[PDB]
Amino acid sequence: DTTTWIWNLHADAHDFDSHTSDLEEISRKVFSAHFGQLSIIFLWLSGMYFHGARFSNYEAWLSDPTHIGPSAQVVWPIVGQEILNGDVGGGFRGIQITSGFFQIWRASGITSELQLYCTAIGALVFAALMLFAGWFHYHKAAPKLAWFQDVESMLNHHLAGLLGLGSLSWAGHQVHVSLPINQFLNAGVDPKEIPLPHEFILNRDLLAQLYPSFAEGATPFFTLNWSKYSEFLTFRGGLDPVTGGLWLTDIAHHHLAIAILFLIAGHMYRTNWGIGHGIKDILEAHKGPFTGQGHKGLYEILTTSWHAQLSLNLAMLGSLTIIVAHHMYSMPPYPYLATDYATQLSLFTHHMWIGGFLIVGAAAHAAIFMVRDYDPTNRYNDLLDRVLRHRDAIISHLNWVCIFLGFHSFGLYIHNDTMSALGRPQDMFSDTAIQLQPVFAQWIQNTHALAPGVTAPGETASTSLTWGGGELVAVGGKVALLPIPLGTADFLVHHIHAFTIHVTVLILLKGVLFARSSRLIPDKANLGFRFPCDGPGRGGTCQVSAWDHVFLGLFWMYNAISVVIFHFSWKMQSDVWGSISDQGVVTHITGGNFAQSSITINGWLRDFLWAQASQVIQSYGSSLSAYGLFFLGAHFVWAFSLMFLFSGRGYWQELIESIVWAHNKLKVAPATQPRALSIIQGRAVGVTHYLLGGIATTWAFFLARIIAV
Amino acid sequence: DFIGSSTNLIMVTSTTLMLFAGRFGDPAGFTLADTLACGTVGHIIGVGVVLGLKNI
Amino acid sequence: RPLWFASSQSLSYLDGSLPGDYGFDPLGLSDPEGTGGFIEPRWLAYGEIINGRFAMLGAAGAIAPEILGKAGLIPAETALPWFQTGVIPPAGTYTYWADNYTLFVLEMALMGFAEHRRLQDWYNPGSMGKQYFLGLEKGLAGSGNPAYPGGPFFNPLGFGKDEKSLKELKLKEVKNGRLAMLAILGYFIQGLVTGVGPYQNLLDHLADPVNNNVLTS
Amino acid sequence: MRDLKTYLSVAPVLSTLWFGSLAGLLIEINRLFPDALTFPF
Ligand code: CLA
Ligand code: CLA
Ligand code: CLA
Ligand SMILES: CC1=C(/C=C/C(C)=C/C=C\C(C)=C\C=C\C=C(C)\C=C\C=C(C)\C=C\C2=C(C)CCCC2(C)C)C(C)(C)CCC1
Ligand code: SF4
Repeated sequence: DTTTWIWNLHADAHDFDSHTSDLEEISRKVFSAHFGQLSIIFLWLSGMYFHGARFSNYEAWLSDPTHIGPSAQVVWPIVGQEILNGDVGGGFRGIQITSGFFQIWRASGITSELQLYCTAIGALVFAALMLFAGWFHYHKAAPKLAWFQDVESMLNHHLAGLLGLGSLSWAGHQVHVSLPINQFLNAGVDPKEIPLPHEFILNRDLLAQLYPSFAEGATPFFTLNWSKYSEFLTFRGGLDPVTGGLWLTDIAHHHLAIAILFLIAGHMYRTNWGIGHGIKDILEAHKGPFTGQGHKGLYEILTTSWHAQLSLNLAMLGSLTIIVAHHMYSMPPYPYLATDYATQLSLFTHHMWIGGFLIVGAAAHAAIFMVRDYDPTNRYNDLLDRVLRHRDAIISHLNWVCIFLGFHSFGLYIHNDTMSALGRPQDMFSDTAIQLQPVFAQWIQNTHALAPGVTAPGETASTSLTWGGGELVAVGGKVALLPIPLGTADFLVHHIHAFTIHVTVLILLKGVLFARSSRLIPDKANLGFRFPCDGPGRGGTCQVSAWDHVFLGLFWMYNAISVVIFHFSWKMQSDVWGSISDQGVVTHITGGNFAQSSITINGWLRDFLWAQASQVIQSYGSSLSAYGLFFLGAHFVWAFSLMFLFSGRGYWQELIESIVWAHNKLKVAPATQPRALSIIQGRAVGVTHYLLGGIATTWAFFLARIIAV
Repeated sequence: DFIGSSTNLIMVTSTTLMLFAGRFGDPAGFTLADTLACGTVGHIIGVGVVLGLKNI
Repeated sequence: RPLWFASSQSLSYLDGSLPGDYGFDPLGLSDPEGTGGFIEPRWLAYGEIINGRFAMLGAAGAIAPEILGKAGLIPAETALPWFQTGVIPPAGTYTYWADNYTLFVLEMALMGFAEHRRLQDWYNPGSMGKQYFLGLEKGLAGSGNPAYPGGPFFNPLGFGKDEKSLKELKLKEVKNGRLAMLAILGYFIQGLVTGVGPYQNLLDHLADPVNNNVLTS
Repeated sequence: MRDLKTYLSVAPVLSTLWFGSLAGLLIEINRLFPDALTFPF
């Protein structure tokens, strides 16, 4: 009839709760969708593993990791695009990759291209298996609802079996394959002369030569004489001098300990045999001193709703991803990763964006649960009611903190800028005039530096080299890691981070709390989770729904994450990364200008944005010209997004009316009447293009800058 | 060789004492799962004691 | 009837119609609730019976060549342990009138005919005696029970004319099948651990019982 | 089946087939007559 049906078709494709009201069918559809996603992931992994076997310089890089740039993509010479095949070294031409796949393969003991082919074939087989399993479990043997609600058995298996046994199996693989092959590689042995991994298993004296403890067999494990296994199960700490990563023996010991702990932890919840706790009993019986009655009623809420569980899991996964991003740059786990700067910058930025998106999703699905599944009559919970009964106090206090933080974090920058402009450099907040030192962080750094030898007797070195007191590490003439100083410039940016995080939290929490009703629209629950407005009455009620709160919070998440990656990039380029001469003098890439230039807004515009963007804008005619082309294209998308965000719907409907008249004049009028986009759709289109343009611009800028220098 | 050392006696006593504490078809309804759990707990306790004592 | 680790839940549905039912089901796999896929009591009983029959064949077949080889009944060239008769090429091979892969194809074809006919009888009863099959369709009609087809082809000696004798023979068959499956598992584990033939393991244990045990290995 | 033909005639699949054939053709001329600015005929 009209064109809005086409748009509505793709908008509700995965909303199973709207299609049917039966929990069993929703659960079955969710199971099959998960199977399909797993199949797609396996296909992606198969492609990645295959491409590195046929179209890569993996072997040449393996013979010389420092001086050869990794590559796994090659372009066809059709329209003159073969200029993208740069000289990456090793007698190979192609596109340099920054996903850190070569380091993973080297740390796993892979030495030839025959093993990658087998891995690719196995992954393809697994993808086919997952697709068939999804089809079978939806159409032939679909489980019942009572199967999905056995959350005591799901936790036991997902802790003991999935996580407990995976770590143990990986520790076994490491001990049996990764340690000896990496020891041979680190000894200067040519890769084609290293014995195959199965020779270590079949021939035992070969393993005994490298580690004498393997001659004793498995008897010391059973006799509790565990000190004999200290040859390959160490507690050293620090980085490997040869490669620049963590010792593989430490990783093996860590995985063994983690596996044992998870296996122990997986025997907690009660099952058919009557030993262990029940989750409902733990929730009900818990009554501390201020809760009073307790958490009575959360079991039904969390077992009869999919949106609450999705929100909780999304929040936890986002926080975990951010932690993973932070913990990998400071303690590099793979060989030849710290001194390869292109990959280090790319791995930190990827997971930050992923974590931010997942957190915003958690907020959105909490709002959806509040709008749809909330039921005070049948599923009453006390704590949620008390939180809903004083929501005015929560929001008003969170509103104040944002203003205070914003003033006391941005007015300092503005004051510095004004004092610099007026020729009064002695009145700025800097290391020379007025110092705001982060004393607590420095105390933490000193404590962590001094912890080995006093509070950690078994440790031979500190966990990381960022805490001041350690020694510089150099691999192949480049700087891998060294202590990171903290000063007045690091005091302001941390409070910028805090301010942005608090504002995002304010927006999302306000949306979630006022999803059901507010003082303006008492019946907002009946209008739905996703509705544009409630008319121009009461002065105007534009964007009152929770969907619009998530739409507003996406912008602030993007604003917050962008400052983090800029801070990381400039601080690492100016204070850590660099090169070392033969006599031991470190020359950083930008020569330590972060301390003095990063205290005014002019310093970020001139010393960071203007100075570091000269690489991308001069990439025309070289193998990096694709980054120069993507730099300009992303600006177009970002500026194109503004048409949907700034304008309304009536103007475009009238324009389409005139266009339809001109079409009717020539008997080319379609039977499907054209319609302008809805109010909600126009908002969704704008933010998508906005985020795409911004992220693509930053991506091209970073990748073109860091590969060249 | 190993039989009769300190480790053997220590963990034998640990397991037996844990089983006796757990107990105090079968007259008392001691399910096989209970026996497995009590033996396991005795084993972790004994391993932790032996490893700690072996250091000093 | 005797009960072996029986439980209240398992005793609810294992009445005793199946042959050799002892009430043993700690995991409750055969519970009539939530039946689907291949987890169905009828299919589970059928699978147990078929696995038992194949195990009773294999347990004697694997150890037969080693028994006669020591007694001189067969040439030493054919007195190989069960894992050196070409089943595992790395462990050793023997040269027959044809290589292993054409033997594999011939086995697959013949047993595909047999097993597909059996499966078609399982799905719908009595339909294997209707279509003309070289005039052999008269005896392959079955008897309505998938695991006990009967008939002239499968019961030529006319055993179990009475129901009591049939039940006793079924019980004995299932007991022998369970024992044979345990024996085959022992075969696999001994072959993987010791590295010699099972009859060699028994001879070594008999020669010096105090030495050739699990403890020394 | 009839449903196979009906699903194949829907707008997205038909449009994707048409555009793929078009792109292949255009690449064919661009490969056969590369670096072309004027008609020499
Ligand atoms: C495990 C992750 C997960 C899962 C299972 C879901 C599941 C769901 N979400 Mg959801 N969400 C998530 C994460 C997740 N979300 C995150 C992280 C966010 C934060 C951004 C959101 C934000 C969100 C909102 C705001 C809404 C949902 C909604 C929904 C429901 C309907 C979704 C739908 O119809 O999509 C249909 C699928 C699409 C529309 C496809 C989107 C296409 C993207 C935007 C463009 C990508 C461009 C691409 C890069 C270029 C391709 C080019 C090519 C086309 C040529 C469904 C239950 C909706 C809901 O419940 O309403 C009642 C809803 O309004 N989600
Ligand atoms: C075959 C169908 C068809 C035809 C004959 C026309 C004809 C016309 N359009 Mg038009 N248009 C079409 C489809 C068509 N349109 C579609 C699908 C859109 C949406 C994208 C538009 C959007 C559009 C706008 C916004 C405007 C016109 C205008 C015009 C007039 C100016 C001449 C011109 O080429 O404008 C340029 C036309 C375009 C740039 C449209 C793009 C061409 C599309 C992609 C072709 C699609 C063909 C389609 C797949 C047919 C399939 C056939 C198959 C079943 C066999 C002219 C009468 C202008 C006018 O005078 O005011 C009304 C004007 O401002 N059109
Ligand atoms: C997340 C994954 C997942 C989950 C939760 C389930 C869950 C379930 N499946 Mg299932 N399945 C899966 C994946 C999964 N499946 C895949 C990938 C396949 C392959 C297509 C199947 C094929 C399958 C069949 C054919 C059947 C089920 C059935 C069932 C149900 C009964 C299972 C049971 O009682 O245990 C039974 C468990 C056993 C008998 C033990 C089997 C042990 C296996 C053989 C060992 C696996 C070895 C592994 C490959 C080793 C890896 C080594 C390494 C080199 C990779 C249960 C709801 C059954 C049902 O009735 O559905 C309702 C049924 O008949 N599933
Ligand atoms: C009087 C009487 C009697 C008695 C008996 C008994 C009392 C026995 C017992 C026994 C037992 C009851 C045992 C148990 C055990 C168990 C276990 C033992 C399990 C498990 C464990 C584990 C698995 C562990 C592991 C580990 C490792 C490996 C490493 C780390 C550490 C640990 C330790 C954790 C009889 C019957 C004769 C007769 C009648 C009368
Ligand atoms: S028509 Fe537009 S501006 Fe007016 S209330 Fe609705 S959404 Fe707001």
